[PDB]
This record gives sequence, structure tokens and C-alpha cells, in this order.
Amino acid sequence: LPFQQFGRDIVDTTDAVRDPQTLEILDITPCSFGGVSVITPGTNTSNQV
Amino acid sequence: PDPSKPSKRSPIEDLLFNKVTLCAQKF
Repeated sequence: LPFQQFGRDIVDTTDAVRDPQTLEILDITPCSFGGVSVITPGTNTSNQV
Repeated sequence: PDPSKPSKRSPIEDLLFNKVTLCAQKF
């Protein structure tokens, strides 16, 4: 709506914004992340992982 | 099991899987 500036999801986290100059609606998504798992055989067998 | 269905599930299992229905974001 013309009077609305930001946006929030169900858990009250910003996920949209209006550009101050061009007045465009831009989506915001966090950059990727995750865990790291290492698969190895017995260390007395080899050193490849 | 019903061979016609691509998932190879019995009709009762199909109804059981369709009955249960499961947010899912904001990592």
C-alpha cells in the first residue's frame, strides 16, 4: 500500500523493503549457510576423506 | 501393494498418508 514501507513475516522478521528513491519492492533472503560433515574410513586404513 | 500406483502403496496406506497433514522457513 502507498503508506507502507517495510514488511514482516509470521515470526516478525524483515523480508521486504521499498527502495527510497526508485520506490521498488525488494525481497530479502539470508545468504546460504549450513553444517559440514566429514566422512572418513579408519585412520589406520587410509587418509582420504 | 498396488502395482498401478507409482509409489507401490496399498490403498489403506494411501489413505493414511493423505489423512495426515503437516513455518518451515526462517533459518
